[PDB]
Amino acid sequence: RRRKLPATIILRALNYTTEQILDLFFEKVIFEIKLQMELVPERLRG
Amino acid sequence: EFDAIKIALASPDMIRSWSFGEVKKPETINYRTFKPERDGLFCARIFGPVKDYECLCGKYKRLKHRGVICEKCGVEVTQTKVRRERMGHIELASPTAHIWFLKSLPSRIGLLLDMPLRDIERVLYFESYVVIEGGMTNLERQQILTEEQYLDALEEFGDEFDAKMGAEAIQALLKSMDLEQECEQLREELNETNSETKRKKLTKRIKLLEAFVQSGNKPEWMILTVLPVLPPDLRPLVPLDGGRFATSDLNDLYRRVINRNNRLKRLLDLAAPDIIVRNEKRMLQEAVDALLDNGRRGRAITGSNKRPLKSLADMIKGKQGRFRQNLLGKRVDYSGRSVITVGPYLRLHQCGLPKKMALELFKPFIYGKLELRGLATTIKAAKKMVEREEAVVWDILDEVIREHPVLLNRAPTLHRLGIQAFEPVLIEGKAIQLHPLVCAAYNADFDGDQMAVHVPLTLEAQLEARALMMSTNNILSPANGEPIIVPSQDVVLGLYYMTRDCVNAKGEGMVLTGPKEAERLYRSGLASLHARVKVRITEYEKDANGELVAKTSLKDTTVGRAILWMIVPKGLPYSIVNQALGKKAISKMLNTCYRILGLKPTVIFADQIMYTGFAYAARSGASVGIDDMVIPEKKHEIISEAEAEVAEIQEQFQSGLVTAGERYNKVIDIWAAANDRVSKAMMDNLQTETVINRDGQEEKQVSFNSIYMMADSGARGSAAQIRQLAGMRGLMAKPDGSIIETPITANFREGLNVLQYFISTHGARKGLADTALKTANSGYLTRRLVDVAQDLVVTEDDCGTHEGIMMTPVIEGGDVKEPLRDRVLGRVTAEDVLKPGTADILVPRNTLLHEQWCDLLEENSVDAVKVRSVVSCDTDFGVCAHCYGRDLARGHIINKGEAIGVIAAQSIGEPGTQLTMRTFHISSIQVKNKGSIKLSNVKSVVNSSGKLVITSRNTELKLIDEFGRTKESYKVPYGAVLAKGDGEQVAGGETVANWDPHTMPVITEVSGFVRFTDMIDGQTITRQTDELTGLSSLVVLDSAERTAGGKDLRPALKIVDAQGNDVLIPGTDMPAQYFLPGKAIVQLEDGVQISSGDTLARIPQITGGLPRVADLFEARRPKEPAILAEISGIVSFGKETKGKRRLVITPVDGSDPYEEMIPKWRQLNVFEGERVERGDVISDGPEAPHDILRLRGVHAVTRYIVNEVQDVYRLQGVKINDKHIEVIVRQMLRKATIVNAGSSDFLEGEQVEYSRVKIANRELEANGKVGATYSRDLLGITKASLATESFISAASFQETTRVLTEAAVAGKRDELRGLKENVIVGRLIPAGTGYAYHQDRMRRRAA
Amino acid sequence: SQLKLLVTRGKEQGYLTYAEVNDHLPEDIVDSDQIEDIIQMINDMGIQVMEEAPDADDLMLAENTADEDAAEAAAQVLSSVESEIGRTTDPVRMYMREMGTVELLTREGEIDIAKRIEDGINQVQCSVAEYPEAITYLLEQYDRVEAEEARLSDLITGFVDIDPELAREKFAELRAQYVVTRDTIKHATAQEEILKLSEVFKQFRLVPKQFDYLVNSMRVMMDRVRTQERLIMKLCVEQCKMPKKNFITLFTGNETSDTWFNAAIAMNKPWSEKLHDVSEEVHRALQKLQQIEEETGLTIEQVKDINRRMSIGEAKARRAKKEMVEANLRLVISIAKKYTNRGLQFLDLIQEGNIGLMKAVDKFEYRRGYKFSTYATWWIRQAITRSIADQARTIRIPVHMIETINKLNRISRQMLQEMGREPTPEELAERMLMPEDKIRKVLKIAKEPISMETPIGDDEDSHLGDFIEDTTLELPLDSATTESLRAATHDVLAGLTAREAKVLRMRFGIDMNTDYTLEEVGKQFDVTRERIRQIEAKALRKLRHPSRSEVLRSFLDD
Ligand SMILES: [Zn+2]
Ligand SMILES: [Zn+2]
Repeated sequence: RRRKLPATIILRALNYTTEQILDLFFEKVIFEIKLQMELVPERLRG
Repeated sequence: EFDAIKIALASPDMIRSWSFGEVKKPETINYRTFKPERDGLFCARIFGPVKDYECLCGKYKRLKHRGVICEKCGVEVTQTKVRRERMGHIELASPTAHIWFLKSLPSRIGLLLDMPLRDIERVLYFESYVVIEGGMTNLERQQILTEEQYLDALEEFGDEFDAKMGAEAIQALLKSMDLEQECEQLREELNETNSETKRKKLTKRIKLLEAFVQSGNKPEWMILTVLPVLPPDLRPLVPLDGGRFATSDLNDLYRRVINRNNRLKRLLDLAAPDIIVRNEKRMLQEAVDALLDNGRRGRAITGSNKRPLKSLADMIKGKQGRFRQNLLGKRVDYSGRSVITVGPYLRLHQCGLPKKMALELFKPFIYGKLELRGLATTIKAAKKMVEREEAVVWDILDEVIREHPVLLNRAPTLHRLGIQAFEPVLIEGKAIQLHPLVCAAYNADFDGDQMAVHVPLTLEAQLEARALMMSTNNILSPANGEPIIVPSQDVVLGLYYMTRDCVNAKGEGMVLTGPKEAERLYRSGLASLHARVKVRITEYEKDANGELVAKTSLKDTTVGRAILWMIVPKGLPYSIVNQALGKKAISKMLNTCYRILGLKPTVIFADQIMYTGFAYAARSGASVGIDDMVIPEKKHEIISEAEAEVAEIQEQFQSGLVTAGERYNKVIDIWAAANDRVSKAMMDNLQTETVINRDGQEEKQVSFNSIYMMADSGARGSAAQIRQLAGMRGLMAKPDGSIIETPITANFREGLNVLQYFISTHGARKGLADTALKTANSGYLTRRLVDVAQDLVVTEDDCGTHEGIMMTPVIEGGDVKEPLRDRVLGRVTAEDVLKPGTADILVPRNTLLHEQWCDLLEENSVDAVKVRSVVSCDTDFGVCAHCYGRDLARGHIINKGEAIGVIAAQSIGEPGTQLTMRTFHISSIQVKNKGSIKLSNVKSVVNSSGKLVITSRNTELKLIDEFGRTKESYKVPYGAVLAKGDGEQVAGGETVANWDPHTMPVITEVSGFVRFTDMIDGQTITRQTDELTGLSSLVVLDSAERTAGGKDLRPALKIVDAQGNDVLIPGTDMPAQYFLPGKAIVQLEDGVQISSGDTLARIPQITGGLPRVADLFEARRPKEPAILAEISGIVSFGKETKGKRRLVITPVDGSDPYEEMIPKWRQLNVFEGERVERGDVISDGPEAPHDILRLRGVHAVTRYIVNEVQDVYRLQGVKINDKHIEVIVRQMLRKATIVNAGSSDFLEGEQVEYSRVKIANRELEANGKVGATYSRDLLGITKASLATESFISAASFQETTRVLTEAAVAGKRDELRGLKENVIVGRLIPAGTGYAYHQDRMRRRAA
Repeated sequence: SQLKLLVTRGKEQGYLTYAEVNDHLPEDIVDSDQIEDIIQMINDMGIQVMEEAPDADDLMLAENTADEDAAEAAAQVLSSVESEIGRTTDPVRMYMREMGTVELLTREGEIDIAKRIEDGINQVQCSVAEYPEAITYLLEQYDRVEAEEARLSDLITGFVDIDPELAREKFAELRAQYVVTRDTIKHATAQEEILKLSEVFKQFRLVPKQFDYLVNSMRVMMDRVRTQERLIMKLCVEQCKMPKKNFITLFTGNETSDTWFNAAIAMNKPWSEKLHDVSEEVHRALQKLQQIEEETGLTIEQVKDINRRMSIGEAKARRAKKEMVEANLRLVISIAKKYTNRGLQFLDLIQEGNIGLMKAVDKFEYRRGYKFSTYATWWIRQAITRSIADQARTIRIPVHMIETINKLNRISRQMLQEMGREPTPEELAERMLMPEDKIRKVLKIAKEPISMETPIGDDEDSHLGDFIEDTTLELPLDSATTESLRAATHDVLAGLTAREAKVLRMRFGIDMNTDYTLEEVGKQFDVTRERIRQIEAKALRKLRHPSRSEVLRSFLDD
């Protein structure tokens, strides 16, 4: 119950880099060229 | 005897003056003989003898030696009770700061020395050296010198350099500081420093300085050098059982101070190194802080118990402190308690006292009457006789008990009917028997409550009991004058059962000579209790000169109504008992008997009502059974219907037509509608039975089913509980506020299975938790309102004002929620009220508007009565007897000396605990009635098509019939489509206005051509191309995405001639251009023929509970304050979005300094060329109350609050006369701020008591000089109670240390003059029968 | 500014959690005392600093008093303690801080500051032994204890040489040395004779009390001269504006006869004629200065050099011994951490340790060559435990009687397991040789007994002071019995005549504050106490009868 730290600090102290952190907590649609994006058929809802 | 109590700072010479010696050793007692020591903490040479008239040595132990001082031990032969009052002193070896004058947050020492708190707390704990009159050696007086800096600055300066650390430094600073020299130089720089913060700090310091010179205290007295010890009987060392003892913690704190002072004495005797003596002086200073207030410095040190010690501040301050817990809440002799039982043989003025309790309570009375009659000779003989309780002491006690009231009091004493005096009737057993009518006045039931009974000893208190506190003298509720002795449940079942007809009962159609024949027929068993007969009835009417004109007729009644007519007194008609007589009917019957006949026949009538109700409820045999819950036969069909409906919506959510949120909403609505259907079916099944007959045909009648007979009479409970018995239970709640969507289709005549019973316990457990949590905070609001309204007592008979609020009923839209006869009754007419012909005075002036006068002015259809109010009374420290009105607990006009502040605090608190302890929020005009339309602020234009659209701002609707009074009251929108013209009386069933919140037009005044000049699309407008019809739209923008080239400039809505000549405003030489605020739907073109009132630019689109009456009195500033029009005059806008818009209202004859920082998120009601006066609306929502007082009068925040507080009380259904919110408001805003100080003796930025302002301005206008004007201030009821005058009173509800330090440094006085002051002090109150004693003592001062 | 945003956020939402303050504390402060001092600083606004998310009604129920002047001075504080980090008020923490500033000492540094102390008191004894009237008092003291009025080998520590005969030898040495100097004053070798007289005393060994007596007796004979040096200078330089070069030349250096002052009444100045203001004043100081010269055998300026040898040597060694005292403060704090929880506060155990530490230095002898941390550990073992004995319980127990319980606490704990279940009280008569009653009153004694804010509790938050009854009050049944007995005597004494009722009112104390005796009542009427005794017994027998004692016999408790 001390002062706050932004909670990627605890991931970095566990030796996770930024691309590894985004590897963990996100989904990856990939863009390529011309100007094509590969689609996940469900991922569009909004 | 003393007449005033004066507080100051203790002189060191005065501390030695109180003393009877010095405490030198920290020994307490002898440890062997348990004897006091020679010079210890419990000394006897200082404080006195341990035994009455006996030395510690043993020599001069005789009562002949009284007053002498023994030569062997030094004690004086006195009483041992003299060591309750004898102090000693402790001469501290080093000075030490009073922590009350340092670690207070204003910090009087710090504020006095012109140094911040970090300065003095650094120097005091031996860090910094301080220059005291440092000569001319390159220094500043009152400067921090850190140790190395002091050392290297002592170099090159052979002057003694005058640098001390510790309390020697602060004492020589406080002594060398001349207060009045500094006052003259501070006023000298005040002659030349008119800034904000500079002048603010200079006058802020000079206030404490001018108080410190005029008080008489010395500033060096804040630094303590000699320490007073308490008497030993206030920190005792009582010997308990088995050798064990028990002391107070002040013994440990004084022992710590004596230890550290003796050790510091040795360490300065020993020429020790300076660091350990620094540590010793700092320790002794800390010990003085822990002794005086264990915890203001930190931390509160604990002994061999892990709680902190109680210190001297903690012995005056705190909940358990002497100021709270011992100056009012204190145990009392001649008192006792036992449980209450009913015993309804009693009258209204007697309680049933047990005989052992009356033997115990009345012991000295019994002794005096027993030896006066001489059946015992000695009081020891009387003691042995009544311990034996012989056959004569009951005769002596029943002689004693005869007319001698006992104050029966039950514990949550929320209002003044929690204490009433009863004559005691000796019963056996051990329970107090208590008249069943006053159980609703104590809220005392018979599941085991205990009533505490006290005895009034004196003849003055016996007569106060008999004349005020007798239960027959208090039969009107002091909140609202309705009777509080309403018959509650069995009496109303008896009175409802005997007076409710049956279609074919025995003895139908007989003709009886009167009620005597009716009781003779019923009691012989020839007639039933309710058989429609023709009784001959002698009813008396005093419709003459108090006459009781009799008239005998032949009424069409039942037998039981005729039998009940015998107990009615004369003045009541027969039609009041010719009905069903439920609960509200008995309330109205007792109210009618009171209003007609007065107090005593109402008491005899209520007793006879209670006796007749119990007797005929007994003879009812009104049982309850399992066949008195008739389950409706359609209940299975409504349950199956709702299950089919929720199956259908379960399908259409499985089909994805609706989501789960709408499906939960739909099944909650479906099951609630089915629950209403089942309750309707069972309530129609229950209230109509079929009976047969005089002629043998089927004939419906109201059923005699005992559960319906209990629900319908108002005996106990209502049709909701009958729904949960016979019909379905319903949807059950959750502690989350949510609703469990699977309802309870069962009930309590059937069972509940395990699932529904587990479902019910969430709501029931939440309800019981909130009940048992509310009762631990019952009268917090009553306490908070007696703090603000302690010292308001009626002192004047008639102050003679002409002001007052003008009272009109609550017509909110359609009906009137509360009429005029509720409000204007009992209040005093502030003016002469004329007829609607405006020709004759109806009620003259200074009149108590009783029910005859209010009946007269309601027959005359009067509508606008200006009452005399409490907030406009011209008297000081009180109200007059007419600006209040009448008493409401008596029906008379009020007496001189009634404590109406405490009475109104209780009459807001005790009905206020019936409110919820948690808060809860909940096209065309429906024209119904017919009559004439009245409009204020009426400036309307004609249209071509006959319709109307009003172009004035606040033209709200008032419908009048041919009676004068208002019929339909509504707010007309700005340019809604009216089918209403002007003034012509219309018939009901025709719309007056077709509103649309999508429609707010800027409808013209004159017809013409709306050409556009200074009009550029792109930097002022959006490109609006409506494909919808293909119209030219120019929808104007806010300050968001336009240019700054056209941001401050406004587009013209200029209506011109057929040729193109600029038409004038009718009345105003300005042009016709109506420049637009944000978001106006415009359909216009340059040069199109439009008429006057054309739709050019349309703009698009109740909380309850006790926390609301908490927040209404604390006068919170809401987060969306509806901003107002601060000054009269026409309006202009201001700067666009520096965060907030500005808006310059420009008065046409006055100055315009107000460009108010208006946020753009709160949209304008007004246009920026629309004239609004002061106190007029700009934003929409909850209006802040301070803005009502600053802008509008004091009758507009008085009308605002007592209509907003009564909107909480009338929402739940609790009635209260609105005197009671007006005496709280009158004590709320008794602060005025000065603006023109004038020849009046106040500063400019000064907030003071208003009734001191109104009397100085009374007298400084009474000379040939002119007086101040003032701007009234309104405060919260925890903040209005802060600014009391007294300091003995203020230290009982506020924090004592901040109060007593603020009181001491001012050298303040307390001429007592207050209810809480004299109650603590032990005198009579200045309210009640002790008003004349405060006349008798205010006579002897003007001698 | 972050704590200002904490103030603004608390007053903007009506509450503060622990998370919001702990996020708005600065970066520099660490420990939990100062931060909950800051919690008190923000808590007496009061913005209701409590643990969790607060409720819904208890911001509208809880009130904010008093706006705004307490909050004004709290803003003055809280915007100004954002700068310094070293602020706390605890005497324990600040004592650790101002104790770490003094380094320790070596062995060699300890013994050389000890010999600085030794040569400092040697310079003090050089200033003492350079004065004759101390040795005249030594003569008359040895004379008065030649009659053995005191104990001489307790009056002086023998000599630094056990035996009174060698104590007679060194005093027979004195009176011979004294007469070969004082009788031969008539000034060539006389000050050299006082020199040999001074040398023979500095090997005499005395008691400090019999040393300090002659030191302070010449101290009042020193500041009297310093009062005389004040008596001239307060009344020459400022009284009359006599220039101080007339004080530097004429008085200062000569100081002896009546020439530095009374010849300056003819300097033809304002101040020279102004000496008539002070001519009769310092003529009292013209004699009493030379009266001191009649009490030293030397002059006043030689006395000005004697005490200046005494003062500077004392100011050296007392500063030297405090330099040893300040060095070993780290020692005392290590000892008081072992004696802490036995009743007294932590700072009190320490401050009684430095008291014995100052007394250990005065009796420390480095000629033995032991370390100092073994000598002073004995005194701190005494002085901490003695003040624990003397000044820790609310009822003071004598020091040995504590050691009776402490031996009993040490033995009965040991026989709790060496015997079985419990030790009985009568078994403790066997182990310790206290015979079952001087062991029983040891366990009868209480222990810092009970507070009277002791929670009972959960009744009305009632404390133990609410249920202790006073027995020494007057119950109103006995008092009205006593009051009606006063009138029931007055009616029985209304049945007696002038003489017999009056003796019965003054043999006891009936409306007179005695109770005279048999002869004293017979003193009033000149009767030899025998008829007075009979007429008392006649009236007492007169009140013995029924229908004479029908109200009073009922007044006796039967
Ligand atoms: Zn005595
Ligand atoms: Zn008035």
